[PDB]
Parts: sequence; C-alpha cells; structure tokens
Amino acid sequence: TTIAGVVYKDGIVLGADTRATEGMVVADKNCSKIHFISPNIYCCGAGTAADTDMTTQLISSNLELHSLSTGRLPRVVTANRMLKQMLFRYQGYIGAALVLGGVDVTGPHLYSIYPHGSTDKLPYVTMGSGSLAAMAVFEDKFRPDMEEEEAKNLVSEAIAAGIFNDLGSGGNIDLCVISKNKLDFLRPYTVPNKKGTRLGRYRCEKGTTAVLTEKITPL
Amino acid sequence: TQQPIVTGTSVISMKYDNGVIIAADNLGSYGSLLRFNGVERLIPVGDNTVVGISGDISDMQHIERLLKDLVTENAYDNPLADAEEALEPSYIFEYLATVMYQRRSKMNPLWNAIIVAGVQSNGDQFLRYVNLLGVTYSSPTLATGFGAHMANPLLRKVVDRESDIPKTTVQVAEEAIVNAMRVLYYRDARSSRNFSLAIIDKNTGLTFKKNLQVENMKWDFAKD
Amino acid sequence: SDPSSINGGIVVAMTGKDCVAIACDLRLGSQSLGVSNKFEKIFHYGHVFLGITGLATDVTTLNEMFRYKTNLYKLKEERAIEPETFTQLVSSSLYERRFGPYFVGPVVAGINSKSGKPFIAGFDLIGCIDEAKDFIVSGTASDQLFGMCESLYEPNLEPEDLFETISQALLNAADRDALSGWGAVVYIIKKDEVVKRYLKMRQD
Amino acid sequence: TSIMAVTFKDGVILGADSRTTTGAYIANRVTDKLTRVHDKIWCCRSGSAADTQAIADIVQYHLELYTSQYGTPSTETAASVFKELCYENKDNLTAGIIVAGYDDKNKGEVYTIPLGGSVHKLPYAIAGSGSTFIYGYCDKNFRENMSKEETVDFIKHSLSQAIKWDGSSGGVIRMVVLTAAGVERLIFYPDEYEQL
Amino acid sequence: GYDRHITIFSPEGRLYQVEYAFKATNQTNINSLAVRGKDCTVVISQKKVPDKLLDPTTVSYIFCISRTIGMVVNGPIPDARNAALRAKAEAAEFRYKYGYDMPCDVLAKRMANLSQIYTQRAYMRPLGVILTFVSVDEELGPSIYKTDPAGYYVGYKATATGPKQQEITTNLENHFKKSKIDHINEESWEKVVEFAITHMIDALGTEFSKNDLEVGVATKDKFFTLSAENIEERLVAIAEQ
Amino acid sequence: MTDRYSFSLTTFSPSGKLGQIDYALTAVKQGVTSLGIKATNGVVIATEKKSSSPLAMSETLSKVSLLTPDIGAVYSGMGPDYRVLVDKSRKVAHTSYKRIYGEYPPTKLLVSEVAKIMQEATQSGGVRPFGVSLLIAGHDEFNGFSLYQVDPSGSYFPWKATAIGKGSVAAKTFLEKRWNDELELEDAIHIALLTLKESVEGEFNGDTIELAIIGDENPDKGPRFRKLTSQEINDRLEAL
Amino acid sequence: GSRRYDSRTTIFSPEGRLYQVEYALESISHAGTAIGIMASDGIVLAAERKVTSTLLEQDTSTEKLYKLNDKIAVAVAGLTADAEILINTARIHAQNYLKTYNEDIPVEILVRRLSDIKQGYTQHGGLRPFGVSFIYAGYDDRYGYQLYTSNPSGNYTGWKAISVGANTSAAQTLLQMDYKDDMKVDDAIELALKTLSKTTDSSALTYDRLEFATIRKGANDGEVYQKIFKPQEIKDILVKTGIT
Amino acid sequence: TGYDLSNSVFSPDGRNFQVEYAVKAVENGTTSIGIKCNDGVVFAVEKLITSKLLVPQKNVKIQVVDRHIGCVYSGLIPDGRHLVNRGREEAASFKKLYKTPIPIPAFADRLGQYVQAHTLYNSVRPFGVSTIFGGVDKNGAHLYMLEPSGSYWGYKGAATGKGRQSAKAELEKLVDHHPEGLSAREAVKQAAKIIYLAHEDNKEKDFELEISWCSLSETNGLHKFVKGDLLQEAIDFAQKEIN
Ligand SMILES: *C[C@@](C)(O)[C@](*)(O)[C@H](Cc1ccccc1)NC(=O)[C@H](Cc1ccc(OC)cc1)NC(=O)[C@H](C)NC(=O)CN1CCOCC1
Ligand SMILES: *C[C@@](C)(O)[C@](*)(O)[C@H](Cc1ccccc1)NC(=O)[C@H](Cc1ccc(OC)cc1)NC(=O)[C@H](C)NC(=O)CN1CCOCC1
Ligand SMILES: [Cl-]
Ligand SMILES: [Mg+2]
Ligand SMILES: [Mg+2]
Ligand SMILES: [Mg+2]
Ligand SMILES: [Mg+2]
Ligand SMILES: [Mg+2]
Repeated sequence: TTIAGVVYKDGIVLGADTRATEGMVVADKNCSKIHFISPNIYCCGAGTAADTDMTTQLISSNLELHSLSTGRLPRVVTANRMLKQMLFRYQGYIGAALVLGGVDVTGPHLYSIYPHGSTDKLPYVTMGSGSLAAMAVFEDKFRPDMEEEEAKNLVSEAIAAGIFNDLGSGGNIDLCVISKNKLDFLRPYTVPNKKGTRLGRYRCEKGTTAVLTEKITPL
Repeated sequence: TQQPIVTGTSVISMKYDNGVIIAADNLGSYGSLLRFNGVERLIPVGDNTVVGISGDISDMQHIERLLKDLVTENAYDNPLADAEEALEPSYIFEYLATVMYQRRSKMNPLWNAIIVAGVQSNGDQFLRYVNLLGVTYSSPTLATGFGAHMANPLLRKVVDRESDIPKTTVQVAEEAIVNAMRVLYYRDARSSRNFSLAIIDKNTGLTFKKNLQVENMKWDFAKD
Repeated sequence: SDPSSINGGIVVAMTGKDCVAIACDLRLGSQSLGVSNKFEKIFHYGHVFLGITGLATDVTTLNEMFRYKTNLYKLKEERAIEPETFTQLVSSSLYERRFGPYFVGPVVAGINSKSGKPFIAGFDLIGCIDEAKDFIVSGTASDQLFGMCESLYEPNLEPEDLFETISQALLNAADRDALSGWGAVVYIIKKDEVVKRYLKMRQD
Repeated sequence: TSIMAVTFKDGVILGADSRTTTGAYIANRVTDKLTRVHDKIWCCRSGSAADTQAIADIVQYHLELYTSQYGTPSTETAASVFKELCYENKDNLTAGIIVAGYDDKNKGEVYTIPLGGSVHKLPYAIAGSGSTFIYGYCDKNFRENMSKEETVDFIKHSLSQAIKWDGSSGGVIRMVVLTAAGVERLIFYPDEYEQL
Repeated sequence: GYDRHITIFSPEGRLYQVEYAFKATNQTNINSLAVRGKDCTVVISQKKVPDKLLDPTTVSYIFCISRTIGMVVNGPIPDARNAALRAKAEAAEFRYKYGYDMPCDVLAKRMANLSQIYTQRAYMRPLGVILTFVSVDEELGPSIYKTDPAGYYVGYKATATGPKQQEITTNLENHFKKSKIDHINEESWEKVVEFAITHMIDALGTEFSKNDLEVGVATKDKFFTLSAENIEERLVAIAEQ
Repeated sequence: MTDRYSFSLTTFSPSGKLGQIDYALTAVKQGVTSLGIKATNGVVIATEKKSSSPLAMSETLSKVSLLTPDIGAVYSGMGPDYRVLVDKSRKVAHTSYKRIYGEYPPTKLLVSEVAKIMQEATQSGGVRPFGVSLLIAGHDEFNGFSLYQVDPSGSYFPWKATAIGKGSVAAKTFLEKRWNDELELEDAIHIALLTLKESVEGEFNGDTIELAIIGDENPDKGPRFRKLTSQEINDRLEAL
Repeated sequence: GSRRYDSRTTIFSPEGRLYQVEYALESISHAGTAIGIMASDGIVLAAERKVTSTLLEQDTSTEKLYKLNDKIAVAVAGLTADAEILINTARIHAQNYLKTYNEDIPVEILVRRLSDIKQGYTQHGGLRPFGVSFIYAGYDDRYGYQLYTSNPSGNYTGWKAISVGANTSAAQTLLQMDYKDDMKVDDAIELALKTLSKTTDSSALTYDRLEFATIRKGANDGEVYQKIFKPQEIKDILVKTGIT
Repeated sequence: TGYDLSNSVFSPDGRNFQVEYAVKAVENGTTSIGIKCNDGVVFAVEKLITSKLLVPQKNVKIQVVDRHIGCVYSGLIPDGRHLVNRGREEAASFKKLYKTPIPIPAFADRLGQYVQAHTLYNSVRPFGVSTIFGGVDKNGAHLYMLEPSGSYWGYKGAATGKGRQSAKAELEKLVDHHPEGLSAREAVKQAAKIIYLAHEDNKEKDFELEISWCSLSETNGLHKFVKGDLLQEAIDFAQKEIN
C-alpha cells in the first residue's frame, strides 16, 4: 500500500493508492483506504486491511461519543492518543499502520502511527510497502508552507511513485484535502492507468452450459 | 523467567574468634562493559548485620528496599526495637531465604546470590548463604560466584574447620580477606580494584570500611 | 494441516443488469478422500444470499449463526435484512474472533429490495470487506476463478447471458483444482424471482 | 540512539540525536527524543520507541497527579516512577531512559535507568547504541561544575562523535537546558557539528 | 417514613435526602462569589478561622484541580476534599486518555453525573457540597460552572453560593443590568478581583481584612490562589478610591 | 463498603400499584411542559427553557438532545436523570447497533433500548426508577417519520402528537383540535409554538424556548435532526 | 445496615401464599383483557388496548400482541416493559433451540422456559416478580395447535379457550357457554370479539381499541402463517361480525 | 425521626447523627494533646491507671507511622489502631512509588479520605476516635487533628478527650505568650504540665504520663519516645507547676 500525508500552508493533504491484495493476487483494484475519523480528521490505512478498517471505525465511534458529550469538534491529539494506546496494548498483533491527518482549533496536525504504538509528529509522512518510493518524492520536492494545488500535486506524485515502482501498490490515486474552511474528499483524484481493453468476446451463448435440474421460487 | 543485565561479581566472607568479616567490590558490569564503578553491594541492617549481594543489580536494589522496609516494620509498636526485639541476622536471613525460594517456585526468581553476615544477641557468629534457587548453607568461609573457586581455597587455609575459629584473630582474618580480594582482581575479568569491607564484632560492633583498594600488585614479571 | 484446504471447495458471485448470480461446487473431502458430493455452500436469509468456502465445520457453524442473527433481526426490525446491512453483520461477526478466527471465505450476494441495486461482497477470514461491483471469488481454486472471471466477465449482462459466464467460470476453474468440483449449483437472482440450476460436470 | 544528560554549575543539560530507524531505513530523521515529564524534569529516551513513549506518557500522568496533591515533585521522585515501571515490567519492555531535572534546593541531578530497571544517580550519563563509542572521550573530558557554554560544547563534541561512528544515530543534535532561569531548547545541524 | 432516609421517591415526587444534603451545604456559614473578566475568571470566598490554635494557612475551601481549573466548595470540608481528590484524579485521567487539558465544563458535567448516581443508588449518600469550577478555557474563554447534590449543573456569567447567596446574586444581577454585558470589562485580573471584593462588601455589608478573604484567579494556562499579602494590596487599592 | 442493596426498592403494594413508578410519574408531572407534533414531511419537539437564575447561561443547559443524526429527544421531570439516559442512549446506539450493522438504529429500536434501561431501574436491586418521561422524535428509511413517548415504567407508545409535564392535560386537548394528517412541517412548528405559549408564564421568545425538528437532510446522507436557532424561532413568532 | 429497608419479596405468608405474586396478579386484573381461542383449523388472539386517545398512532403501535417466532405468538396482560424483557428472552431461547437441533422449538418447551424464569424471581434473588401474564398461541408438529397461559407465579396451563387481565371471571363464563370442540377459526374470531364486546369497561368496542391476530395452517401447501391484523382489517371484521 | 439509627443518613438539619454520636465516644476517652514547636512536634497522652496490677510503661498508646510521623488518639483505642494500620499502608505505598517519605499534609489527607469514607455508607460505622498526629518533612514541622467526620485542620496546638477544654485553654496561653515560637525541649515540659492540669477532669484514678516527639535538631526529624531522665525532668516540672 502507498499512503502519505503532508502539512501545507492552510492545512493537510492526505493520499492513498487503491490496490487490495491477497497473496500475490489483486482482489480489489478500486479499494478505499482514506478513513473518516471525525468531520475534521481523516486517517489513511496500511497493513492488515481488517485491522486498519476496524481500528479507525472504533476510534471514530468513540470520538463521536466524546464530541457529543463535550459539544465541540475533536482534536487530532486525542485521535492520536486513542489509536496509539490501543495499538500499544495489543503489542503489535493489531497490524495497523496509519497516517492520521486533521485540522483542530490549534491548527493542522499530521501523524504517523505504527502497529506497536509508536507515533511520529511530522510535516510529511509515508507508510506501507510503497513508503520508500513515496518518501523519495518528498525528500526530492517537499518544502514547508506550500500552497494547496502544489501540495496536492506533491502527494499525488508521491503516491504515483508507489503505484508504479512498488508491486504492492496500484490502481487509482485518492486524496483528502483538509483545511479550516473546507474538506475536499477526492476519489478518484487521478486514474494513472487505463483499464486494459479486451480484443475478443469470450462470453458463451445461451444453452452452452449443461444443466441437470432447475427450480424457480417467487418472493 | 528473565536474564540478569547489570551484574555484581563475588561477595566473600569468613568467621573469626569474636565475629565475622564480609567484602565485595564496587562494580556493576553490563556484560563485558565495566559500566558502573560506584555501586555499593554490602548493605547493613541495624548495627549487627551486613547483607552482601551478588548477581543482578536491579534485583539487589529491590532486596535493599525490602530490608529497609523490614527495619521500619519491626519498629512499629515495638518499644524494644533498639534492644531485645531488634532485628537479628538469623531473622533477616530467614526472611530473604523465604523470599528467594518462593520466587524460584513461581518461576520468577530474584537473580542473586546473597551472604548474610552478622553477630547474634548471645555473641554467636552468623554467616549463611542463599541464592536464586533458595539453596542455603553455612560454613566458616563463604563466597559467591567466582570467589567460591579462588577466595575459598585461600580463606580455608586460615579456617579449615570449626575448631580454627577461636584461634583466628580479627587482624589475621582481615588480612586474609584483603589478600583474597587482590587475587580476585588479578584473575576475575568482571571485577574491580575498588571495594568495601565490613567487620561485625561482638565487642567493637559494626565497622564499615569504604573506598578500599587492591595494592601490593606484582606485575614486574611481565616485562620478561 | 492448513485449515482452509482440508475440505476444499469454491464460491463465485457476479452482478448483471438488474440481477446477481452466485455459484458453488458440491465437494466435501478429507484432503485426498472425497466424502460427499451434496455439500452445498450457498445459503439464504430472506432475499440475501451467503456463500461460504473453507473449513466445513465453520461453514456449517456460521450458517447456523447467521440464520440465528438474521431471524432476531427480522423480529425486532419488522423487515428482512438487506445485503448492505448483512455484509456489515458478517464483517463484525468475523472480526470478533480476530485472534481465533473461523477459517472461511464468505461471499454475500443479493438485490436491495428498496433501491433495486444489485449487490455483491467478499471477506477474508477476519472480516475485511472486498466491496467490488464486478465479481467476488473464494476457495481453493480462487486464483483459477480470478483468471476466469477477469477474461470472461463484462458489465450489465442479462440473467441468462450472466448464467453462461458464471457457470463457465466455475466449471473450468474447478477442473484445474484437485479439491474442487464433484458437481455445482448456480443461483440466478432477480428482484422477485430466483432460478437455481445444478450443473453437469466431470466427476473426478 | 545517542543520548546524554550532564550536570553543571547552573543546573543540567540533556542532549540527543534525532535518528529513528527501522532496520536500515531512517523512519524519522528529525526525531525529538527529549521529552518533558514536568516543568523542569525531562528525560532522554532510548530503546523501543513505542515502549519509551508509553512509559513517558504514564510518568507525565503520575507527576501531574502528584503535583495536584503534593506540589512540585523532586527529580528523585520522577526517577523512582520511571524505575518502578521499568523494573516491574522488565520482561515486556526495551527501554533505556535518562532522567534529568532542576530543583532549587538540589540544583541539577541526573538519574540513569538501564535495561534491568536499576537506578543510578550520576554527575553525567550516556546511553543508547552510539554511547559505546564515547565512553573513552566522555570520561577524559568531563569536569564537575562546568559553565553552560562548556557543557554545551562537551555534549556537542560527544554526540558528534557518537553520530560519526554509529549508523543508528544521526541527524540534528537537540539539547534542552534546565536552570533557575527556565527551559531553553537548542538545536545543532550537521554542517556545524561535523566539522568539529 | 423510610422514604426520607434513603434516595427513593416520596409520594410528592421528592428526594428528601437530596434536599437535606443541600442544607448541609450551608453548615460552614461561608459565602462564595465568582465573576468573569475579559482574560480571566475570579472566585472569592469568606475565610473564617474561629480557633486561635488553628494554623490559618491550612484553612481553605479553594482547590487547584488542574493547572487550568480551580474549584471552590460550599459545604463541609470532608465532603469538599472527597470531591477535590476525585476531580483531580478525573482531570489527570482525561489528559492521559485524550491528550489535552480537561475543559472546565466537561469536568463539571463529569462530577454532576457522579452526583446524580448518589441520588439514584441507595447505598451511596449524596455529598453535602456545591462545587463551583472556574477556568479560562482555550475554546470557550472565561468560564464558571457549578454542581450541586442533585446532580444539576449549568454555566454562569457570574454566580454566588452560601447562606447570603440571594443578596450577592441580586447585587450582581443589578450591575449586569446596567453594563448590558456578560462580564467585567477589565484588562487586568487585579482589578477584576477588586470588583469581586467590592461587590461582596456592598452585598454583605461587612468590611474585610486580609485574613477574612480567600481569593482564586484563573488566567490562560494557569489557576492560582492569592496570598494574604496579595489580598492586602487588593484591599488597599479598594480603600484608596 | 458493601453495596448490600441487592433487593428491589420498587415492589407491588396490596392494591397492585408499583409505588415508586407512580411517584416518579408525580415527579414528571411537576416538571416543565414539553411536547411533540408529527407532520407529513417532519416531526417537531419543543419545551420551555426554565432558567434557574438570570445569571445562569441557559444556552449551556440543553433540554433537547441529539441521540443519532436522525433522532432527537426532549423530556419533562428530573434533568440529571435525563442527562444519563441521553449518555446511555447515544452509547447503546453505537455498541449494540452501529458497530454491528454499520448504520444507526431506527427510531423504534433506540426507543426500545431506552425503555429497557428504564425498566431495569424499576426492578434491579438498590435503585429507584428514573424520574423522567421522554419524547423521542426520529426518522429512518423503512419506517419514515415517528414520535414516541417513554415513561418511568419502561412503557412506550407512538404518538401523532402529545405533551408531557406541567400543562399536559390542557396541551393535549389543544393539539387534538389542531392536528390533522395533512400537516406540513411549518404548520406543525406553528401549532407547537401556539400550544407552548399556553403553559409558559413569563417571557416567550427564542431565548426562553428550545425547539428542534426531524425533517429534510441538511448538507452518504446529511443529518435530519436540526435544532432551531434563537433567531429562527423569533421569525415565526411574528407570524403567530 | 441495609436489612432495615428490605421488602422481602420471596417469602410465604402464614397462609402459604407468596405476597408479591398475589399482588402482581391484582395488578394484572386491572390490565386490558386478552383472549385466546383455539379452533380445529387455527388459533385466534384478541386483546383490548387501554386508556387510548384520538392522537395515539395505532398502525405503528404494539402493546398487546407480540411475535416470538414464525410459529408462536403471545398476548400480554400487565406491565408492557416487563413483558418485553421476557419476550426477548423467549425469542432467544427459540433461536438457541433452532441452532442446536435444526428444528423449530416445540411450544410447551418455550413456555416452560419462560415460566421457569418467572418462578425463579418468586423463590430467590430478592427482586420483585414480573407483573405479566401471557397467552401463548403456537403450532408445532407434535401437538398441533396449542394455547397456554403463564402468570407471575411461574405456573402455566393449557387451554381450549382462555382470558387474562380484566374481567376474566365474566369472560371465562361467556366463553365456557358458547365454545364447542368442532368450532372453526371464523367462528372463534366472532366469539372472541363478542366476549370482549360484553366484558369491556368502555361504552362501545371500536377498531382503534383492539389488537387482533390469527395463527392459521390455512395457507397454500400446509404451512403455518401468523397474521397480525392491521387497523383497517380489524375495522372490517367488526362490520362483518355485526358489532359496529 | 429515625435519622440517627443509620450511618450516612442526612437529618432534616443536614447532619449525620451517627458521626455526632461517635464524637461522644471520643469525648468519653482520656486526654491526648499535640504541641507544634520551632522545628518539630510533641505528643502527650493521659493513661489512666485502673489498677495496681497494670505494668508501668508497658501499655504504650502513642504509635509511630513510617519513621517520621507520630499518632495519638482519644476514644475507642482499637479504632485508633485500625486507622494507624491503614496510615502505615498508605505511607508504605507512597514511599514505594515516589521514594521520598510521605509528607505530613499528604499523609493527613490519606487518613482524612479514609475516615470520610466511613460516613458514606450504612454498612460501616464511623471511627470512634479523634486522632492528633504529625511530624517533620521537607517543608518543616506540621501538627494535625482528625475528627470522626473526616474533618482535619493544621494546628499550633491540639487537644481532645475528656480534658480537652482545660488543655485548649492552656494551649491558647502558650500561643499568645510565645509568638516567636516554642523550643522542642520546652514543648516536652509544657506537654507534661498540660496533661497534669487536664487530669483534674479524670481526677478519681491516678494516671501515667506518656510523651513522644519529632524534632529536626533533637531527634534528626525522626519520631522517638521521651524516656528516662528527660521524662522524669518533664514530670518534675509538671508536678512543680500544679503545686
Ligand atoms: C500494499 C498493501 C496492499 O499491503 C496495503 O497495505 C493494503 C492496505 C489496505 C487497507 C484497507 C483495505 C484494503 C487494503 N493491505 C492489504 O491489502 C493486506 C496485505 C496484507 C496481507 C497479509 C498480511 O499479514 C500480516 C498483512 C497485510 N491484505 C489483506 O489484509 C487481505 C485482504 N487479507 C489477507 O491477506 C488475509 N490475512 C490472513 C492472515 O492475517 C492477515 C490477513
Ligand atoms: C539508536 C536508536 C535510533 O535506535 C535509538 O535507540 C531509538 C530511540 C528512540 C527513537 C524514537 C523515539 C524515541 C527514542 N530507537 C529506535 O529508533 C527504535 C529501535 C529499536 C527497535 C526495537 C527495539 O526492541 C524491540 C529496540 C530499539 N526504533 C523503533 O522502535 C521503530 C519506530 N520501530 C521498529 O523498528 C519496529 N519494530 C518491529 C519489530 O518489533 C519491534 C519494533
Ligand atoms: Cl460521565
Ligand atoms: Mg474499506
Ligand atoms: Mg476438479
Ligand atoms: Mg479425482
Ligand atoms: Mg551516522
Ligand atoms: Mg442514596
């Protein structure tokens, strides 16, 4: 998986590929990896896919209840703590590797969370099999306080690097732009590969398969 | 189950006519790294007992706190805490021996070898050993780890059996202990020059000596 | 030893124009020994269909479990569960055994009764949802099914065109797997009729 | 990791590199390994990043609750809480922590807590993979009651060498100065320290 | 008449043990007041040291719960300390779990929910205290929130608690009716404290020395209580104008 | 400390009355008036913000609570008891429903879960019943708009319109005359404001009234619950 | 301590009665009447709602008739909340039995289970009993059509026709007078409504004050169908039988 | 009425009568006092000699907590011992975690919260003791007194039991006549006098004086019992002042 995030001038840009795999087989070519935590906080997810889905959902649910009780928007630090403390408790067995990004009362914040419960707070991060390919792009071209369309391009360029150079990553590029004034959930942002066109029609004609018996029941 | 990390080496000891002597170097090794050069491994309890500890230093510090806490607890509702109902070497030992064997039996041992040296109410010399397995024994000379192999042979030449204890003076016994500490410094790769020594005598009481050093070192035969 | 390939078997599902299709083989074995050729892997709870491959004791246990849950659902909600909702129920249920899982490969198929939208889905053994429009595959010949489906499939097929596509996908994939086959079933599901067909295939 | 805490005349200074590794990959090159458990009690972290963060967060909680009830805790008290966690959970943890703090009564103090969970109060302390390479240098060059500028130089030179030889250490040298005057954060970049 | 001994309903739909816990609130015979500035929240309370043998430095009903939150209690000291220790524990746990300082109102609601449990569960008695929480919240600004034995809680522009609360309340009500604003329009907390003391003097009709008062002040990022000499400086300024 | 109250504090009297439930209902009677009205394209719920002091900020005290995005609640009786029911209702909507099915519960089932909690306080050891009656308004895809009442017993009933608390007998009669099955949401808000004016003594404006709706989606969906602003109420009071 | 406030809900009186059971039965005597009538080709359940305003939404309302599975239903008399606790327990027991044996639970086994739960609250725990009496209408392939009742004591019995709740004395006499063994469902529908029409404390019996249901095997291919009657359908059957 | 039959029940006043009844058991007990001095504290107690068969100096009433805190109490003696046992557990757990010995204010709240807890439930009885305690910590000397309700404050001087009014009057004179402070050796002498003067309320039976003290200079900040010559010197001073 290639997931990444950057802190730009007005806020946060998150990025992800769309390839889900089993063994060496691609099960889903357009799989969504950018998860909703709260209205101002999203989370990209890599690692064991089930663990990624359920861990974000549980912390999203608990933050919703937290936010209803306090009456104010949740913070990224609390999303970061709740994820961190849970992953630590389970000593790495919950194989979730997250890029957590959001915009608070205190401004924009970006985190990377590891399966063992360590977190780094950074202006740019990358995770998954494609993190090196994506990090190469950030080390080449990142600078602090970027404009929005520039930051979008850099993250898109970093996910692409993962898509093409890493066999674990592929499909489309999803972005999520988060600032004080808006949330832009772009799915897909880019379609870097056209779906391969088939030259023949291999579908069989009616009555080609051999049937033994039949039953019809109405509903 | 653990493994020892920061470790202390030999604790050596012997009986003499009026009391007991105990000694141990001031090193906390971290494998081959001679990490901590100021570690005290003789820990006095009252004015009649010294507990010498080798092995894991974190577990030694734990035992040190248990003994400190034992003194506090014995004082509670005890008007004779500094007299007839003070802590005895035999009481302090039996406690530690109970703890050590309990911990080995839960498969979570205190990774140490301990020698309790002291003098009892009636003037009797107390000297007994206990380790991580709960194994206990007493002898006119006692030594842990490396010292068992090198110190005991030398110290046993002074006190070979029980009947030699009244014949041995404090000067003869202290010389033997300091001599043995030199021999261990030549030959133990996880030892140090700097050590502490403690005499517990039935007449003169507890004498605790810090910052001693191995001296009179023969190296001149090396140049050839 | 590997629980997912003791008993063997396969399930495939596809979408079409105002219809879905789900199909499975009939084999149950103990590795090399074929035992039963009447072990169906597709069940239904109202209008929602569930195929399950993998360890056969878990296939049976989960069927019994989802019948239980969907029955109580209907009593309380006063309506039959929909495919979208049932998919989430399967995922939850599998993930609650995260560190002692059911060794299964479930596949949901059905038509949402209100919207009329065809729906399929698949899961790993701990409940991660594969949420694809085209097709879902599962079992010991999953690789074989992936290849068959990717080259045969196209969108918006009429029910009897789709029947030929899913059937040929199943049959040719099963014939390249030692632990699949021994017969096959295909359900063609429309908004208010369901056609169940047993297929003639080689019995080795 | 290369970390150290050094007492001096006006108080104490903590120092650290900024490298975090996953095998050969530098996962974070600008890491902040100096963390605050109280106003003027800080620690240096080495070992598992997850373990040291989890510990440091628990200590921060304990000292906040201590402060609520009993006022400012001593540096010794902070070290004891770190020790208690590290010793009692020795089988499940990989943490080597240096605790450093400034009282007005006691002035600067440094406590080191190695893998075992033992505590050692020292004039200065070094720890982490890169510390092996500077035992010789630090022992020869350390003096007691140094000035602030001397202690900043002593730490800068020491960690410069630790970084030079240890692949596991690198990046910037961060420092945190603890005196009566307050808390000062210092940073030193490769172009400065490499030419020393 | 056991419907008066435990927390169950009387025929009228009343909880007499809750009502009697409210009466325990005034047993100390101390009046407290709280007001809000622009940048600050001030809480003042009467201090009475009747015994000459008492160490007057230890006689306090104001508590530093967290660095940002302060709490004044109207009620007996054992129940006050019970409530203080819990609020401190709760504020520490919150910061650990959620990574930011517990807001004033969230603590108030939490303590109120605990108070509610004692009104519904029979084995627990209500605490005989009213808790006034104060802070300068980083989202809501200067804040006053109050809790009672019923488990009720609400935010306040200003408030007063004690035997002579109604007199203090009406005094404050009349001032805000003039100014037509929710706060004391003042830059420095020193002048907001002076206002708080002045309006208590007017309402209660008693003069105060430095040892008759106890003051707490919340600013952004810290709550602190004033010393006797800090209050004396405050009393001098009031007298000089 | 042993919680020795392992026995019921609500028991049947010789007449077949459950005393503590009746007494809890008496507490609900003493509480401030609240009401609910169901239109064709929405539901409205409303109550008076009875301010305990003018120094108190009544905006902080919310009598009308969001339970899920499409379900709202209001009450009459003891506020602290209501608050803990809202907390539990919100939580049970996640634990026993959203984390299982991936969607919010329908109005009737969430109501049923709240009713269950209230029933348990009516039979469990060492507790009194809750001293509130709730009015829960909501929408869901398969049942549409709905309005429910929940009493201290745990009993619940669905309503076209109703009122609870202080002036409920008079308010229910007023609603019976005005209600029909062809009301639009604006017509129901208009009737709610008329009905609520009868039971209110003092000031009658957007600052002393709390009023929310379950209506159209406000921009996966948008939430159908909306709390009307102080200004939005006052606008409709001029066309009153 | 706490002993002072304990009502002691699980004791005998000097006469050998359980106080709380007796008082719960008194509570149930004031609840709206429910009637069950078993015919050769089906079972009828009829029940009277209580208090009712013009503003009660009837079509989405369920206070009397509940569904336990596809074969078994209950009519309730007493505290509705208490009944719903027990109903959800019964609904689970039916599904546990289905999961274990792969066969639908026999009616008597379900009834005994619920009745055993009620019994437990009278013998231990120190809690009040459930203030509920059920009429169980069900079918299985051993005994066919079955009617039972249970009450707060945990005692249960089988019936050809039975009433619970208010005016059972009057209701049971009227049923005993007009019931016959060869009777059919359409006739039993008419008997159920006529009995309520006479025993009701209201001025007249109308569609809005009734809940009604039938369990018929009367379906295509000999399968059991539960029919919970809608408001409009209860109004039609009231005109058909000639009550309105 | 019936509000006084059960602990933790509020009367219509807002009072917990069971606690106020515990106070009566405290008032019934022997006189015990505490005096805060320059660098420490002094504790003293009246021990009634019921019979000639009581062994002198053996039935010790004052109890030590940790090594730096002294506790004395009036009322039901076993209830006092129960509280000190808990105090010792609290001090032990504090030192185990935080290393430093428990501060006196910290220790005071530990007893306070525990005593207060025994006024929250009808399943427990309140403590039938007022407890005077204190010692020397990092912030200097502290003297406390803790009542059955859980109430405690800091004191310059403290007194409880049957002779408390007599003692309180004497303590109030010392506070007025020594604003600059009292020395530790002075406080021991004064403690002896105050117990002897407060013995007029228990004058039927003769008594035995017991004194203890923590002082930064005289005991190195550790709790010790006053014994031998220093005790006899304090008794002689007390005997001279009554005559
Ligand atoms: C680069 C890639 C594809 O690995 C990226 O990290 C994916 C992130 C993702 C997030 C949300 C939805 C979908 C995909 N991850 C996957 O596709 C994972 C890869 C993976 C397989 C196996 C293991 O084992 C530790 C880890 C990661 N794919 C899955 O999780 C698939 C759906 N399920 C399985 O492979 C079944 N295994 C069984 C053993 O336990 C782990 C789950
Ligand atoms: C010299 C160095 C850089 O290693 C120093 O000791 C680091 C201290 C540090 C780093 C970041 C914040 C605070 C303090 N430690 C690391 O960089 C550690 C190295 C390490 C890993 C594992 C263990 O023992 C189990 C000891 C040291 N790096 C990490 O913890 C990184 C983030 N995570 C991993 O390497 C993942 N592994 C997977 C296998 O299970 C253990 C964790
Ligand atoms: Cl809460
Ligand atoms: Mg997904
Ligand atoms: Mg085959
Ligand atoms: Mg074959
Ligand atoms: Mg390097
Ligand atoms: Mg109570």
